[PDB]
Amino acid sequence: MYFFSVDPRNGASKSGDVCGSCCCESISARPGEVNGVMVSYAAWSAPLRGHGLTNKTTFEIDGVSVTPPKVSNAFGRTKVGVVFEGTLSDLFPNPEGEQVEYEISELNGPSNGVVELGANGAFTYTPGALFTGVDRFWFSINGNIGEYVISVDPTTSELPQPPFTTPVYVPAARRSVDPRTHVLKFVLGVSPAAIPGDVYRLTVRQVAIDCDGNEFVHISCYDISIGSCG
Amino acid sequence: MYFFSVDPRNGASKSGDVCGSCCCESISARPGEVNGVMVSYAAWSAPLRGHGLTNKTTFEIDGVSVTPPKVSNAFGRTKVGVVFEGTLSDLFPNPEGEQVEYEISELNGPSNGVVELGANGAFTYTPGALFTGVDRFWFSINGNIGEYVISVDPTTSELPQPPFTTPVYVPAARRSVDPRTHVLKFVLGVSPAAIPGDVYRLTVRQVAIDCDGNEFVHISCYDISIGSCG
Amino acid sequence: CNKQNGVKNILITFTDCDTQEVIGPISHEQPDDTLPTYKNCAWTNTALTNGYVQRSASNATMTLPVVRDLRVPLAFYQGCAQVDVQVEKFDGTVMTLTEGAVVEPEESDGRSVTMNIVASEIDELLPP
Amino acid sequence: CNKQNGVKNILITFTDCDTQEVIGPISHEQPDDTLPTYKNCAWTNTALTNGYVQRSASNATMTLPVVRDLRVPLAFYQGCAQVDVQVEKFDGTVMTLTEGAVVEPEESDGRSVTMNIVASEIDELLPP
Amino acid sequence: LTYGNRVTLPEFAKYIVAPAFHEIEGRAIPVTGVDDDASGTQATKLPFVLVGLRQGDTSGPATIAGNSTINLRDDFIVEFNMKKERYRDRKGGETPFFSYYDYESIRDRLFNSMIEFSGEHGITFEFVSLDISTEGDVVYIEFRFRQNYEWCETVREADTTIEAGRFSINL
Amino acid sequence: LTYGNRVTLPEFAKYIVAPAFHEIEGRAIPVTGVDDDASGTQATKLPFVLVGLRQGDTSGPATIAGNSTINLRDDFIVEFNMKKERYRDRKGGETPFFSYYDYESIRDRLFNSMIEFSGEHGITFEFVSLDISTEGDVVYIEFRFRQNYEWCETVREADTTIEAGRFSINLQ
Amino acid sequence: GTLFSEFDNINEDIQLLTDFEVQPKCVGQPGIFHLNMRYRPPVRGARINVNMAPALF
Repeated sequence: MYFFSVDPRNGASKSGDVCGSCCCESISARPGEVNGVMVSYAAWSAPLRGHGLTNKTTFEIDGVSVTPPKVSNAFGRTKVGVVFEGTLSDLFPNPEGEQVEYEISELNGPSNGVVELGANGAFTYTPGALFTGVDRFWFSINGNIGEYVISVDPTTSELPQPPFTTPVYVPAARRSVDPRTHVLKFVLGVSPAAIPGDVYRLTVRQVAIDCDGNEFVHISCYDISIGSCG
Repeated sequence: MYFFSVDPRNGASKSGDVCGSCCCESISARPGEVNGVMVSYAAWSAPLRGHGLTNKTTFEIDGVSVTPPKVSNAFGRTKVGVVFEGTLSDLFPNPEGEQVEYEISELNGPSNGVVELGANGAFTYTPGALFTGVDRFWFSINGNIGEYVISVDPTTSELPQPPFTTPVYVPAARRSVDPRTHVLKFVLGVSPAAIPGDVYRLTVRQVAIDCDGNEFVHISCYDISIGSCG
Repeated sequence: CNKQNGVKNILITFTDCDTQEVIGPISHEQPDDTLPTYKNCAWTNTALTNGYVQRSASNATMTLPVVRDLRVPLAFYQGCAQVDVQVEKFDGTVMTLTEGAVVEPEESDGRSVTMNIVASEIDELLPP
Repeated sequence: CNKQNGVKNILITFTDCDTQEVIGPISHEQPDDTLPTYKNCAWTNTALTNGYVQRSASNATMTLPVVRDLRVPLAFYQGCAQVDVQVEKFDGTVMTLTEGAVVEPEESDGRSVTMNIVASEIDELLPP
Repeated sequence: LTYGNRVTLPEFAKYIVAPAFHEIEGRAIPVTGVDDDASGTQATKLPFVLVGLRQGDTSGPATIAGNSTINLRDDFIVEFNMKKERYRDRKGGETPFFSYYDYESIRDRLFNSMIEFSGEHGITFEFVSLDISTEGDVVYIEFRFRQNYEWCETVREADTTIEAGRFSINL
Repeated sequence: LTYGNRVTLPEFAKYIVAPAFHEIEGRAIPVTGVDDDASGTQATKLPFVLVGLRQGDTSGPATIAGNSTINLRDDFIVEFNMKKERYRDRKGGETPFFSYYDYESIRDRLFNSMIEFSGEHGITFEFVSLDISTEGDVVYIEFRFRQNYEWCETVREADTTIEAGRFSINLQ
Repeated sequence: GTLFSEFDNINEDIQLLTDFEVQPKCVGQPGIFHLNMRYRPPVRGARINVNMAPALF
């Protein structure tokens, strides 16, 4: 669990501005992990004697070094109870001539089904009986990692399309704030397809509140460094 | 929270730092932040035995550096419930030839509606149903930050025009004075359209009151240095 | 005011002058009530005649008694190891010393040594 | 301050009389309490009979003990390079000697040399 | 706290003794003399601890001259009143009231509280002696501490004048 | 045993006196004070040995400062309650109750046990004084020992943080 | 002397602004001991403007 103490935006910080520094904080992450981050706004919100923070936090993800992926992702659809078939060769546009070692990691496999990988870029997915939702599984074509999404329908018409989860993301609703101790908690999820060495930037906009209901904004920045083996 | 002590002008005996004439106090601020400042006139008003301070203050913000903006701001009008459309291409007069990366930051999106940015400088603003007021959103054309204000009317006639909020501002009525401890509190807001590196000047005029109801005026100055971690 | 005289923390760092291996910084404990002594000025004076004085160069010294730590060999206290010491009193003062050299070793008994450190300069931090 | 007999700065500039290379002006430090000693009058005297004196020509001498700087070779102090020396006392006096030559070198141990410099003339500055 | 270089009894009893043993519900009573009354100071329920000054004395130089580092030494004592509890051993066995009582845990954790306080504020005390003695069903555990300090002139007032302009007649 | 550089009185009684003289059936009693109650400690059947703290004291420096080698000294006394036994010679004679009583054997055996315990564990006591006094037909032999040790702060807890990190800056 | 010039007031320039207090025992992460020091490079030689005044006896 990461723990950060926020700039109090008082004065001493960065000798006023003379210094400046304020280089965004560091967050080391590993592809596949799902960690938790806490930030203590006390040093900034304690002098502002009022009703602490509010549940109006905002996040943003932008990549400063991305290394676009080699293998593309894919989406498929099927009904409940009926077995699904698919190929795994048309997802790897190879510029050079080489061999394709298809693989499905047992760690990041499906959740409500079973997949049998074919001998030549094929796969058979039997979904879990008496189930209707979405399913994902992560393939490793020649080392390059990608995800395959399957939508099982409740046999009636159709299910919508999920948004193909990003390398780094923050869960939709898993954030919280304790107005008693001025602490904001959230989760940081790293997809198994994030390439080591890439660097993303996360900016957090948190709003406090005075004694009468007005607002006080604060913005902070962190660099998520996608590294391998820790 | 910035906390400043006033020059009491008791004897005006304040050994200048020889070299270092600046008498205005420095205040660092970041684009988007909304911070709070407290100034303690206790050093100046306590010898003046009377009824302390009064809320009849005054402020002024004269700039020093400007760095004029590249993108202009824009204004639009629409009725209640009806979807609004707009462009974003005539708001950036470019001297040179390059491409135009239209972008709407998620941190400074709308407040009572949704904005779908088109493919090339077009956007559709759908305001929230059962609502009549003003709304703002800050676009980022080629890195340059500008604002768009929309006015939704309650279908009857028309709504007036807001004053296109400035780079550095002090809210209308969010200030206060505590005559028990001689403390003035006010808010410092920096719009996201502020350019890093600029310098503004805020001059404050605070009036204390004697035992019989006369006035004692005091004037102070602060240098707001807009710094930015990007 | 002047809070009680006395020592609070004593830090020592040993560096063997042969293999250049470093140990510490380790703490220590006073063996009795006496306190370390100091001399900061690197220029002693000598009484000339008629009020004048000869200002020559000299070394900043420091005398410090400590209880031997049962994991550091006694030789490291007797002057076979370059030492860096730091003392902090109750009133807030701190005295730091780098590249010290234990000079004039005195016979000890194995549990309480009195080191006569000599260094180029001792630095203070007069309390707030 | 006034009334302090002692040296404050010692500048030495070495020039090799073989390769014409220059090194300095490098500062040095006194090795002990002895001060550099001087003789400015370039004319020695000899006691004749009945108040007379034989005024002959002679040199300006200087005796200077300094700690060898671990970057300049020892040979430069033993009389193998032309030296330019400049001293300053605490009372303001500063004595300059250019293009001197170390005469009659003495044995050294490698850390403290005593140079007997001979030169044509030494100038004094006589603090105001 | 008052007296930056010292700790008056009440402060001792409420900050060093209280956060120690929780079996005394904060009944660390500051008294004038530990034997000022034995008929009144034996009503508070068991257990409880008293704190009282024995005698105030000096530590060398003590003259009162405005600048002589007036040194002082306050000798106080801390008396535990702990209820002895006999051990029953079904078979008609018991432990008499004169059996040994473990004061060691008491001394240990009292010293620990004193050490933590000294580390928190830089104030140290001297241990002098420990006596125990019982009576009926009560054991008296008596520590005698002694505290050195320097008394500060408080007057610390404003100056007589402020100098400047003098006068001169060099006739 | 607790307190690696020390002993508490129960340990003293059960480790140095009990393995010693066997005619006391393991009756080595630790008390608060050897004279706190003479009506109760005169009931146990003879012979029995009492051990009680006389006074807790210092041995030089004792200031409580987290690092000053807090030195301590506890004075305790060991009293033998032994039964004097007169001798009869058949011819109609007896030995008075005030006759000499061989304590030297007792001191000898007590000291041998103490030496053995020290050599086993490296903890030694100081002998101070020996007093013998009789009453009725019981002789009281009171040894007054003294033991020096250093009090080991116990808190020995964890420590705030663990440092790491860095960061610098060269402002104007 | 070599790396920088003589500090005018060493107890103001140097400042080891820490944050440890904030850090609660319910987490282990140490290491925010930022340090901010001033800088004045060693003064050097520059214009030595001279003013000669010829004359005679």
